[PDB]
Amino acid sequence: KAQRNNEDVSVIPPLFTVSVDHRGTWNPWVSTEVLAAAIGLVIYYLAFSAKSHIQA
Amino acid sequence: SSALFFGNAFIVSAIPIWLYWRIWHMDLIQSAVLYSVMTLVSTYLVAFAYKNVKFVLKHKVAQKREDAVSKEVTRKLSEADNRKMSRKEKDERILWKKNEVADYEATTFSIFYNNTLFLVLVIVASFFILKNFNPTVNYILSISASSGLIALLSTGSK
Repeated sequence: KAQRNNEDVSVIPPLFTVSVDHRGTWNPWVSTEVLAAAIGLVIYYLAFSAKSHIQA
Repeated sequence: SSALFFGNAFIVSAIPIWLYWRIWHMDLIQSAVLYSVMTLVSTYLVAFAYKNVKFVLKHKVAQKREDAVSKEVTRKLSEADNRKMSRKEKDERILWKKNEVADYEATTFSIFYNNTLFLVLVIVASFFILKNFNPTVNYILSISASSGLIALLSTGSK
């Protein structure tokens, strides 16, 4: 009944209050699996070396 | 040189077993023999591949070292010893040492090229082909295919 009267939450006889503190929300990397496929990029170095072998 | 080549081939064929040792850890008392035999056959095939690749690439490596040959010529000739040296033995010794270093570098390059090619298809195979087949059989067949392709890329006699 008090809320429709634009009354604050603290102007009604309460039971009690609790204070919560859990800083550190969500704690990681966005993608933990797609970076595994990035190991294939190291073979581009030997591919460039093979291209050089084709060249010289 | 033969002993070090033997050891290098065995260790490069066994390092996949090193990464497969604790990753699954299924019946090691019974899978040790399988790991040993696959390592031995992979070592033999990769040694054959190394011999073939070094033999085929030595033709290019011959002129690949020519700049270094001339560089060592400069030092071997810029001395009062060269004024009254054999004038030919210097060429023999520099050719010998350059051939030795060329063989060392070529073997290293071939070994590490095969090692890099080893761990490309095996991961995607173990990640995909396990949908329809047993994972252990998938790993075994992936290793066998990798060893076979490493052996076949040496000669290439299609």
